[PDB]
Amino acid sequence: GLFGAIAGFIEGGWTGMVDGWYGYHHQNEQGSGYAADQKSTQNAINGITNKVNSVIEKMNTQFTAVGKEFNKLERRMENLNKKVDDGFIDVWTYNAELLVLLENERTLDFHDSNVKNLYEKVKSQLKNNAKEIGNGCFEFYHKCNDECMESVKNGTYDYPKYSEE
Amino acid sequence: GLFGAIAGFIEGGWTGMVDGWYGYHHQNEQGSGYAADQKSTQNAINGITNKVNSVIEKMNTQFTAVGKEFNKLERRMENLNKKVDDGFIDVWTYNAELLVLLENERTLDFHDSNVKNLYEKVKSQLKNNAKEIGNGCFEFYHKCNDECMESVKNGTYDYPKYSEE
Amino acid sequence: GLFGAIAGFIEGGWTGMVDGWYGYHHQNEQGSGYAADQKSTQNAINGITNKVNSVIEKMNTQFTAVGKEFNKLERRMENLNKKVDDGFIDVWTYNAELLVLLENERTLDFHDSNVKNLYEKVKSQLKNNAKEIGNGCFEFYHKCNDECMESVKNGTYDYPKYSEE
Amino acid sequence: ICIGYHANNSTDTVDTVLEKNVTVTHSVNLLEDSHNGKLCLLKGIAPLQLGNCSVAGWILGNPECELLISKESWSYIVEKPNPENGTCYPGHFADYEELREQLSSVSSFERFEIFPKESSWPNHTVTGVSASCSHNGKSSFYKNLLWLTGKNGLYPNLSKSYANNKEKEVLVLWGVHHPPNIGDQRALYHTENAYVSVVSSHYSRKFTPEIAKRPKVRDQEGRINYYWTLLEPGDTIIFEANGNLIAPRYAFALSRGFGSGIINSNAPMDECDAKCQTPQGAINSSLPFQNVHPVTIGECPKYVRSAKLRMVTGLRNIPSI
Amino acid sequence: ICIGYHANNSTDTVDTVLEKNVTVTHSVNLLEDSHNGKLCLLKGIAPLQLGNCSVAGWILGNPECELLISKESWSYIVEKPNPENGTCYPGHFADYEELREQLSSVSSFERFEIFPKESSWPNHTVTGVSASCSHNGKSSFYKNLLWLTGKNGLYPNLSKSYANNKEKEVLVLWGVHHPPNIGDQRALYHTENAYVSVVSSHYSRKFTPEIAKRPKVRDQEGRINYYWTLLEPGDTIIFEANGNLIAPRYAFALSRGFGSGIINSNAPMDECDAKCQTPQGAINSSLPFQNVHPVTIGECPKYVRSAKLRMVTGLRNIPSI
Amino acid sequence: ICIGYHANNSTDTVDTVLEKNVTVTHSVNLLEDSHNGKLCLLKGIAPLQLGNCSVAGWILGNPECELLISKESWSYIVEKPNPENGTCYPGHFADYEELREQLSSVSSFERFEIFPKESSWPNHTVTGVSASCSHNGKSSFYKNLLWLTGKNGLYPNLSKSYANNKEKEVLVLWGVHHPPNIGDQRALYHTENAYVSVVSSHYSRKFTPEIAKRPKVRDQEGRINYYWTLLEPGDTIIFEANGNLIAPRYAFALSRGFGSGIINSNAPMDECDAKCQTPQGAINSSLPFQNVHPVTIGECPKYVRSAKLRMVTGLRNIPS
Ligand SMILES: *[C@@H]1O[C@H](CO)[C@@H](O[C@@H]2O[C@H](CO)[C@@H](O[C@@H]3O[C@H](CO[C@H]4O[C@H](CO)[C@@H](O)[C@H](O)[C@@H]4O)[C@@H](O)[C@H](O[C@H]4O[C@H](CO)[C@@H](O)[C@H](O)[C@@H]4O[C@@H]4O[C@H](CO)[C@@H](O)[C@H](O)[C@H]4NC(C)=O)[C@@H]3O)[C@H](O)[C@H]2NC(C)=O)[C@H](O)[C@H]1NC(C)=O
Ligand SMILES: *[C@@H]1O[C@H](CO)[C@@H](O[C@@H]2O[C@H](CO)[C@@H](O[C@@H]3O[C@H](CO[C@H]4O[C@H](CO)[C@@H](O)[C@H](O)[C@@H]4O)[C@@H](O)[C@H](O[C@H]4O[C@H](CO)[C@@H](O)[C@H](O)[C@@H]4O[C@@H]4O[C@H](CO)[C@@H](O)[C@H](O)[C@H]4NC(C)=O)[C@@H]3O)[C@H](O)[C@H]2NC(C)=O)[C@H](O)[C@H]1NC(C)=O
Ligand SMILES: *[C@@H]1O[C@H](CO)[C@@H](O[C@@H]2O[C@H](CO)[C@@H](O[C@@H]3O[C@H](CO[C@H]4O[C@H](CO)[C@@H](O)[C@H](O)[C@@H]4O)[C@@H](O)[C@H](O[C@H]4O[C@H](CO)[C@@H](O)[C@H](O)[C@@H]4O[C@@H]4O[C@H](CO)[C@@H](O)[C@H](O)[C@H]4NC(C)=O)[C@@H]3O)[C@H](O)[C@H]2NC(C)=O)[C@H](O)[C@H]1NC(C)=O
Ligand SMILES: *[C@@H]1O[C@H](CO)[C@@H](O[C@@H]2O[C@H](CO)[C@@H](O[C@@H]3O[C@H](CO)[C@@H](O)[C@H](O[C@H]4O[C@H](CO)[C@@H](O)[C@H](O)[C@@H]4O[C@@H]4O[C@H](CO)[C@@H](O)[C@H](O)[C@H]4NC(C)=O)[C@@H]3O)[C@H](O)[C@H]2NC(C)=O)[C@H](O)[C@H]1NC(C)=O
Ligand SMILES: *[C@@H]1O[C@H](CO)[C@@H](O[C@@H]2O[C@H](CO)[C@@H](O[C@@H]3O[C@H](CO)[C@@H](O)[C@H](O[C@H]4O[C@H](CO)[C@@H](O)[C@H](O)[C@@H]4O)[C@@H]3O)[C@H](O)[C@H]2NC(C)=O)[C@H](O)[C@H]1NC(C)=O
Ligand SMILES: *[C@@H]1O[C@H](CO)[C@@H](O[C@@H]2O[C@H](CO)[C@@H](O[C@@H]3O[C@H](CO)[C@@H](O)[C@H](O[C@H]4O[C@H](CO)[C@@H](O)[C@H](O)[C@@H]4O)[C@@H]3O)[C@H](O)[C@H]2NC(C)=O)[C@H](O)[C@H]1NC(C)=O
Ligand SMILES: *[C@@H]1O[C@H](CO)[C@@H](O)[C@H](O)[C@H]1NC(C)=O
Ligand SMILES: *[C@@H]1O[C@H](CO)[C@@H](O)[C@H](O)[C@H]1NC(C)=O
Ligand SMILES: *[C@@H]1O[C@H](CO)[C@@H](O)[C@H](O)[C@H]1NC(C)=O
Ligand SMILES: *[C@@H]1O[C@H](CO)[C@@H](O)[C@H](O)[C@H]1NC(C)=O
Ligand SMILES: *[C@@H]1O[C@H](CO)[C@@H](O)[C@H](O)[C@H]1NC(C)=O
Ligand SMILES: *[C@@H]1O[C@H](CO)[C@@H](O)[C@H](O)[C@H]1NC(C)=O
Ligand SMILES: *[C@@H]1O[C@H](CO)[C@@H](O)[C@H](O)[C@H]1NC(C)=O
Ligand SMILES: *[C@@H]1O[C@H](CO)[C@@H](O)[C@H](O)[C@H]1NC(C)=O
Ligand SMILES: *[C@@H]1O[C@H](CO)[C@@H](O)[C@H](O)[C@H]1NC(C)=O
Ligand SMILES: *[C@@H]1O[C@H](CO)[C@@H](O)[C@H](O)[C@H]1NC(C)=O
Ligand SMILES: [Zn+2]
Ligand SMILES: [Zn+2]
Repeated sequence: GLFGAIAGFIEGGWTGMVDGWYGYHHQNEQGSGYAADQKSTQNAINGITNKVNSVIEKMNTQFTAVGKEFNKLERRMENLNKKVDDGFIDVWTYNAELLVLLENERTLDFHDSNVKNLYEKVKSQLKNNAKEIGNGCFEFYHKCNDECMESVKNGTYDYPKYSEE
Repeated sequence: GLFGAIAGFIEGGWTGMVDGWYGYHHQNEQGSGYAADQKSTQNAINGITNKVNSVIEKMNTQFTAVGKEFNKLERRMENLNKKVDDGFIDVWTYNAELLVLLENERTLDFHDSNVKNLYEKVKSQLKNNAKEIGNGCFEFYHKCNDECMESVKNGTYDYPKYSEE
Repeated sequence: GLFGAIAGFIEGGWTGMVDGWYGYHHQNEQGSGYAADQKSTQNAINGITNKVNSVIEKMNTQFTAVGKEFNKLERRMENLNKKVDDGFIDVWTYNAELLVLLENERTLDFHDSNVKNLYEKVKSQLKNNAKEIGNGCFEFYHKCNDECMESVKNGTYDYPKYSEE
Repeated sequence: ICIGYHANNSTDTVDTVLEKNVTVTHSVNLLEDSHNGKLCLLKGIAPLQLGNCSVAGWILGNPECELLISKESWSYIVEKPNPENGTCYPGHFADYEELREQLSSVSSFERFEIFPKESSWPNHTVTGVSASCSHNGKSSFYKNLLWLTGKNGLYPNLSKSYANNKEKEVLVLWGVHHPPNIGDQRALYHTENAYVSVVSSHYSRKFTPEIAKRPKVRDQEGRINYYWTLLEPGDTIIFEANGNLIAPRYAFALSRGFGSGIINSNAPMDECDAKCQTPQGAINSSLPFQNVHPVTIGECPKYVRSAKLRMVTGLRNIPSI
Repeated sequence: ICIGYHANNSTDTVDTVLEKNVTVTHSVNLLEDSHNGKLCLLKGIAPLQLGNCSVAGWILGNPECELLISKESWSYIVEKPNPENGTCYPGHFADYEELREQLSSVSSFERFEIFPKESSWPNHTVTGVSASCSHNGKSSFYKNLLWLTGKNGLYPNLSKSYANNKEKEVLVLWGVHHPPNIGDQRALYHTENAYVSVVSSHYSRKFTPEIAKRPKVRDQEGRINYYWTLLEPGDTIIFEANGNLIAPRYAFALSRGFGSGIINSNAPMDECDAKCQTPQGAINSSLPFQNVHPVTIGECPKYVRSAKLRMVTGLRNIPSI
Repeated sequence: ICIGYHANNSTDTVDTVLEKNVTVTHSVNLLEDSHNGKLCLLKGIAPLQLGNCSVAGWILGNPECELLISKESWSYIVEKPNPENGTCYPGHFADYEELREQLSSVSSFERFEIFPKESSWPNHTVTGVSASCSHNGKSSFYKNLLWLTGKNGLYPNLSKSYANNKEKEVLVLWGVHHPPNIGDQRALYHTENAYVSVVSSHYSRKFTPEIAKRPKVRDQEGRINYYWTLLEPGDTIIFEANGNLIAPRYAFALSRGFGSGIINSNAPMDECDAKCQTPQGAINSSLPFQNVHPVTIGECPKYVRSAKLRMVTGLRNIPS
């Protein structure tokens, strides 16, 4: 949507992947599987948990507020009272609804950034070491095993390129 | 602005292009012109129509709101009435002005995202098929006719790259 | 954060750099140092000054608001005054606190965009003239002196590529 | 093949968060600024136009409000800020401001003569008017109240009752009169103690006349205090007095409704129809905000003090290569 | 190696600024909609359940409110929307709504016999009841006030004083009786003048009987107006009267406290220990908002008219391997 | 060439969404917390500092309020929470809280003697005081009201009128006395019925004395109920009475103005020329929010309960 990852050049998610929000789907000769990311997931969890906690924190608990019973020569004070009660309800409803609505697009795009930020740091690591297909995938000229695979999160590479050109 | 497309690496807009917000200006030997995009355009109108309507929805019509006319011995109650009526007008005036102010930067950046999202998806299609000049244009190695050019909307290319090195 | 530059592929700021928010650290034979950028920096200062000023502007100065002194038989009106006084302070507190909280993230994301947008416009400048290490740095194969290096502000290059492939 | 964006010559100014005066391709005035300039109707129904009368006069029936007595249904009420008719006989209108608010709820009237002038008071003179309450050159009095006086040098004990069979609340109005001399009190009512009792099942009050000299208002040294109460279905109201009672002649059976109000306006009336009315003029409401007036009637956009409320929809405009 | 994102079976619909109906992996309801349905306790302490009585009847001692006289502590008060047991003997309740707001702060009572029935009024008969205030088949009277009558054809000048030594404000109530005939007045108090003085250091009022025929309510033509005042620690209240004084019998030493209130609710009582109580039911308050009722008791979520308030936490859901 | 961003030694913490304790290079206070601690002036004009008197005692002239009688202009009013000088002689102050609001609007006075002590009441004694209103060791009374008493065994019918030719609204105060005994009533005014009439063109009220035994407040068993009304330019006010009238002596031609108010404060007076004043102190207002006090006078920042209001201007700070 706002960033090009979701529904853009990576048009989908993987039901197979659990244990995190982001990760990889390696298709190796030594087995395949959905190894879910760790650093970017828990970092996103920290942020959204703070988002939520930081949103309800800003909302005081409504302590006792009860009706007021005005008299027959008090229609005016009765209407003014209702004008206040309704006016504040109106303000808190709008403040509440307008916050989730606006903050929803921001939360979704936040994940968009996290994924697009993960698409890099790997395109940036595999500078000339892998083929970039426009579906969010990388074809290794390497036959990268389960040792260098966990070495895409970090890396002190057997860097020399072997020819496939 | 937030993304580099508008007023950034595409320093101007095209008065020539109508029929949409984004599009292309192909320079082929079989004629040039401003073929305006459709998919990203109608998709963007949907969202801005949603934003606007989802914003005015959150504003219930007023209704009859009338003065209260107090007597010479009800000065306190008069100020409290003036304090409520004015206090609410302020909360709504501020909110309304602050809403368009904040949400305008969001909409402008949204078009930026949409344009930058369209500058991609063509670099993703023309992998080795053209020279990328940073003015939002692509000079082709191919002699892409007015048949494959409209195949930039999707792309089922007679792909083999021709050398121009 | 939202963009990949700050705390991302550029893991820090430079204490050495003063005189601006963004800039460069050239490693030349004619001396090195932290040359602070000018165009994007003042542009960010302009934007941040309006944010602040456009935000305090939306806050009309509180004029005389004093207690109201009810008598022994006006508890209802006494509470109503408190309900109005508090209900509104609650609204202004939330509006004030929630504004800095959300717009602070926008400001950081705003700076992130500017640095990442500055990382571009140079990749668009140094199209094929330097090796990009994903650390926000460029080692030139060129021997760009402090004359062409000061030409990263504009760029009129002794363009020929040197064989380095 | 090139990637770019649309542009036109539009001069639509917009204030963004990092830049003011931002020109944009498309936008929309989210705030209503223009108004009709006239007092229009409200979904077809017309408002109660009080003219030179104040609520005080219309509900008491200031003879100079000859023309307001017909209208008995309405969408809203218009009052001149300083209406020249009202009371006309000096005094206090007990709870005036509440009664205004009572009628602000009313959607229709049925004015009826609770105590018909003719046949309600035999043995009591009912032919009483004042130069202070003059209409068409002649001295008059309110159309809805009635001034009872001694008849044949006698003000016999008074007891008149009304029981509410209108199955609507009946706004009962009456008043008490205060002479300046002891002579006027004695010459008019034939007693100096003078009681005035008004008792319902929800209202009871005993009135007694206070005689004293007062500053001349409307060339009158006396005063007439104006009271009133709503009488719920089934209830009865009993008026008893030894003198000084301005008896009720006409009262009103109220039908309550939603959305009416009292507004002050100098704007003229037309035949235009409108969903929203303000003292300034009608408003053709389609926007959520407006800034012509905080007072509003009907279905209107929420009022704000703002001037622009622009809200861009498109993107930046960059013509000329 | 491919980079992608999580997905689940979640059907959680959510609304964004540019898109409605967005299904997502994870979210939070953020708004309380379900409630307990019953009037529960509040952090253990139970509410003063008024039953068929109104505050007027509870605090005056409507004999039919026999069972409420015991309870002297509570977290909150509940009143039926239409309580049929109150001022059994008709009259005006001076500032009733204010006394209600007074009691909303009280957290505890100390009902005590200010003027003991036996020994407070020798020389005045106090065995006076009315069929309007009938309790258990026999006519009765309010348990907290007391009806002083003539004894042996005399209503001697009355004077009873009380000094507040309770170190708390004393809610004193009293009433004045207005006979319908002159006959009942002379037969009951043996005088037609009849004064009633009630004096504090901060309260003074002289009451006088306005005798008149009124519509019979609870088949009664007379009336009793109910007055009251809080009496500050150290202050003394003096009652003097020539007749028509309905003397105070039991008073209340009020102890003020934090957030209590009077609510109208027809939900039944149960044994649940709710942290929040509303007229509709209790709420197990964890969410920041609520929409069951704007009236609330205890520590509760902010009330809003909203229906959804979802707030996604996860991301877009795109299944199908 | 490397592209990067600035950083400094700043310890400026900021709370953003999704991350607390976020250090940043630059920010702005956005919330005023410090205050002057003293009662300042208001764009030069000084406040009506009432001392031990309550507004009731100030406007009625509690003789112990001698010094407040001079000042006739002020920017705001300051009152002690529990001032022991006010209605020195017990009685009720009719609409007292409202008269506070009326005066809270007032910006200037013209104190003048509506009914001069000498010559206003011949045939009536005016030399009457109460130990309740004692000043400087001697029994006294209010400076602005006047106690009419019977003279030579007679309290003849009273009737006085006043015409507002002051082209400003004139606040008239008066009182009605209720003796505790019928003995005191007969010896003081020489009659037992006793009416007291007060009539303006839009104000009328007849007071009658309720004699009864009451608890002694300020060692007095009697009471004086205090009334007052506004008299518009042109209006005349008519006083009639048979006895028990606490007559007006000094009245006030009121001048209305813009935002003034009454505040409660123990803060001292200073010579500072502050633009905003609160019970706690003055505020050197430049920020949009503040949290020193909800009570405020003049052009001031909106009061909020907040503690922080950080608002970053720079970017994240990352040394090392
Ligand atoms: C609200 O309150 C005001 C009163 O304060 C009232 O306005 C006036 O209403 C009266 C009617 O009661 C108008 O007064 C005069 O009535 C005469 C009748 O006119 C004829 O009309 C037809 C056909 O010929 C017949 O129905 C009828 O029988 C008559 O044949 C008319 O002759 C008067 O004309 C002018 O003559 C003199 C000159 O000195 C003057 O006294 C009048 O006031 C009026 O003078 C001024 O001249 C011009 C031209 O008229 C005008 O521009 C100017 O405004 C006039 N004066 C002022 C002060 O503005 C006249 O019609 C009178 O016009 C109404 N207006 C004013 C301002 O007095 C309202 O009707 C009340 N509204 C209600 C109750 O709804
Ligand atoms: C608020 O106000 C009302 C009235 O004050 C009150 O509730 C209604 O009326 C009575 C209370 O006076 C309710 O209960 C009654 O109980 C009696 C008999 O039951 C026993 O009660 C005690 C304890 O067990 C002992 O004395 C002894 O054990 C009794 O036997 C009796 O008064 C009622 O019995 C029937 O007969 C009466 C005539 O005497 C008749 O009028 C009733 O209608 C009733 O018929 C029953 O109707 C109900 C309706 O469904 C139901 O019980 C059943 O269908 C009928 N009986 C049988 C055996 O099948 C009665 O049981 C009465 O229930 C209340 N009515 C309603 C609709 O609630 C409230 O309690 C008051 N609240 C307060 C004061 O807080
Ligand atoms: C303007 O404002 C000033 C204040 O700046 C005010 O002056 C004060 O006036 C009050 C009286 O209203 C004075 O208080 C009195 O103090 C007297 C002496 O102090 C005794 O108590 C203390 C503490 O225990 C001891 O240290 C000391 O040795 C004394 O024992 C005292 O005599 C007064 O008490 C009673 O005396 C008179 C008549 O004799 C009578 O009013 C009462 O009997 C009174 O009160 C009694 O006690 C309680 C009060 O708590 C009361 O409830 C009870 O009913 C009373 N008892 C009886 C039997 O009825 C009184 O306490 C004070 O000293 C004055 N000066 C100062 C500097 O405070 C002026 O009066 C004001 N001028 C105006 C308005 O014109
Ligand atoms: C405590 O609370 C209880 C409620 O639990 C109260 O009791 C209830 O309220 C009434 C008073 O006791 C009782 O109402 C009755 O309704 C019956 C309807 O037919 C009938 O028995 C009476 O109502 C009318 O009936 C006749 C018509 O044929 C009349 O002769 C009769 O007098 C009544 O008439 C008129 O009613 C209308 C009402 O619209 C009035 O406007 C008129 O004023 C009435 N006529 C006259 C001449 O005045 C009877 O009223 C009800 O039975 C009773 N019991 C219950 C269980 O509800 C207690 O009174 C209360 N006690 C306190 C507060 O001390
Ligand atoms: C319905 O409203 C009309 C006005 O729209 C109202 O009639 C007006 O009433 C006043 C008072 O009667 C008039 O104003 C007068 O002006 C004339 C001359 O221009 C003067 O004679 C009056 O002066 C006073 O005279 C003495 C000196 O002060 C006093 O002893 C005496 O009490 C007078 O007040 C006064 O200044 C005005 O002319 C009329 N007419 C109009 C057209 O305004 C009418 O009374 C209202 N209806 C009812 C039933 O009262
Ligand atoms: C408010 O109320 C209080 C009491 O009701 C009152 O505080 C009092 O103020 C005055 C003046 O500030 C004090 O009266 C003084 O008492 C002492 C001696 O005991 C001295 O300050 C004074 O004596 C000397 O001072 C001067 C010479 O330099 C001369 O004025 C004098 O002749 C003496 O030489 C004077 O007697 C009183 O003590 C205090 N009481 C306290 C503080 O408890 C205050 O004035 C009231 N404010 C008003 C009415 O505006
Ligand atoms: C007063 O009314 C009575 C009512 O019966 C009637 O006889 C007559 O009209 C009047 N009395 C007279 C005229 O004596
Ligand atoms: C008329 O009523 C008065 C007071 O209401 C009373 O004094 C007088 O006796 C009555 N006359 C009768 C009953 O004939
Ligand atoms: C009330 O009764 C009178 C009979 O005197 C009748 O004329 C009137 O129509 C009745 N009211 C209604 C609403 O029918
Ligand atoms: C103004 O009024 C109606 C009602 O809102 C509106 O629909 C219409 O477009 C406008 N024009 C006319 C002529 O009514
Ligand atoms: C919302 O989405 C749900 C699940 O995708 C679907 O069942 C429902 O039809 C949608 N409702 C709309 C679009 O109003
Ligand atoms: C009445 O009571 C008073 C005191 O309360 C007493 O003086 C008098 O003797 C009593 N009369 C009796 C007991 O008859
Ligand atoms: C409230 O009731 C029980 C006991 O606290 C708890 O298990 C339940 O989840 C709660 N209901 C809510 C939070 O809706
Ligand atoms: C940061 O640096 C300057 C001196 O270089 C100093 O004045 C300032 O106080 C320093 N702040 C710190 C160390 O927090
Ligand atoms: C929060 O405060 C500072 C930085 O703001 C730092 O010590 C750390 O992040 C937190 N405090 C502690 C004691 O860790
Ligand atoms: C006061 O006294 C004399 C009578 O002794 C009288 O003539 C004079 O007019 C009176 N003055 C008034 C009432 O102002
Ligand atoms: Zn019982
Ligand atoms: Zn002195």
